Amino acid sequence: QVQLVQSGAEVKKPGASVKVSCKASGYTFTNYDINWVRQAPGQGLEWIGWIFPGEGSTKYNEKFKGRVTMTRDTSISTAYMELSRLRSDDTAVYYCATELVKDYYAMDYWGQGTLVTVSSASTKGPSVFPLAPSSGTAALGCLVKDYFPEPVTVSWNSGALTSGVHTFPAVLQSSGLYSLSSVVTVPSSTYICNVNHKPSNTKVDKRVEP
Amino acid sequence: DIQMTQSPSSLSASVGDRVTITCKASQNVGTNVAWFQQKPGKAPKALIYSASYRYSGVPSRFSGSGSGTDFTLTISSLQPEDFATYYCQQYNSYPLTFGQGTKLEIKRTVAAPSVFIFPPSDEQLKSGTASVVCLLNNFYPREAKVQWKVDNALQSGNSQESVTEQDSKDSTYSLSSTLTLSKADYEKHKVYACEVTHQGLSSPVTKSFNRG
Ligand SMILES: CCC(=O)N(c1ccccc1)C1(C(=O)OC)CCN(CCC(=O)NCCN)CC1
Repeated sequence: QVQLVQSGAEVKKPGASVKVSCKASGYTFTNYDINWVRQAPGQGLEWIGWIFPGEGSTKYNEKFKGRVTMTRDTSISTAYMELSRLRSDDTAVYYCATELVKDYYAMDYWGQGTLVTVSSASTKGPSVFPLAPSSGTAALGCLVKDYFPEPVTVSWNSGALTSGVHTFPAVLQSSGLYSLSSVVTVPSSTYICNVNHKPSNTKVDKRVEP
Repeated sequence: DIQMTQSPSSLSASVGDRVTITCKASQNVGTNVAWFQQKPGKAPKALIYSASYRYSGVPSRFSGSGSGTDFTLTISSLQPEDFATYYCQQYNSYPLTFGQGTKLEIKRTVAAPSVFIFPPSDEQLKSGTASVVCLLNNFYPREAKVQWKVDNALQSGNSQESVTEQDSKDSTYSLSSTLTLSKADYEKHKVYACEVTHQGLSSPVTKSFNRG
């Protein structure tokens, strides 16, 4: 079964470079171009280029001429995308993709996506602050403030409270750190938000109380 | 570059509705147009190539049409797993270019936002910062507006907002507008209020408190 596996997420500082890889299995690797597309947070799709693994020939979007290099390693069925002189807008999920025609159907195959975070910030766990209720139903939550990089997870009551929960998409503050709020509704008649930040190993259960 | 322009950027429909979505190229591109579907947090799934030919596994209710500069994607009977964003793309000339998305959302009855207000926590004031949060829970449609006031001085900047996706059980939206200021500036003012305006409300609604 055709599969394309991408390298793991990365954080880079402005001006650095990143080399994302895309390993192909399940088909003849030298017969089909590998295409790279990116999507910045909340935006659309932008095309970077393709490389033909048969001959190593390339074509790039002019918007990246001089910053992007695409190479192949046929022996291990891997295509690479190296983006140099990284800037803040370069923050996006990067996808590799190919398209084949077996049987008689054209089929498309995609990687799982590689998050490239360009930021002068450094890894930091979040500080969790309670959002206590203030007098038929009550609302409460947690303010997960000042963490880097993404992502942070929030659960309530160790996973028992899934109903009426709204965890908001994170916002990037001018300080380069992320923050999101997570809220829940409960009748006016305990409650603990479980916050975990894998990049900093920060795990904080905070009980909310009025 | 060839510009691909999609319209509308969003649309509210219902299951069974017949949805039509357009895509226009700044130059004639023959039949070399593709359509993609994408779910949030997932890679795109290719739907159409050569303007009208479906990819493997793409249900027949997805049909493509067009030639030259005007193109169309048609969903004959909208099914619940079809709510997603849809991109067209040309590949007649380089660089390959996409249009912006056409997000396809669930229509439902108007809902007024339940407005709540939270003060900065003491754990946060001991830390030296101040974060006040205005919550807008369960409303429809997505469009809304929140405005802050400290001692009835209208606030500009140092306030950011985040809107969740359509709830899986009631298709409603929720918003969090977060206003952030110095502990010094927070103590220096008395009453705080956030004004919420939403077409499901007959007049502006305001929740407020007094500390600092
Ligand atoms: C970056 C997006 C993109 O543009 N593409 C793409 C799409 C999905 C997955 C991977 C690549 C294609 C491209 O690069 O354009 C030439 C890949 C080839 N299809 C040709 C379809 C066809 O006609 N197939 C049958 C021919 N016998 C046109 C689009």
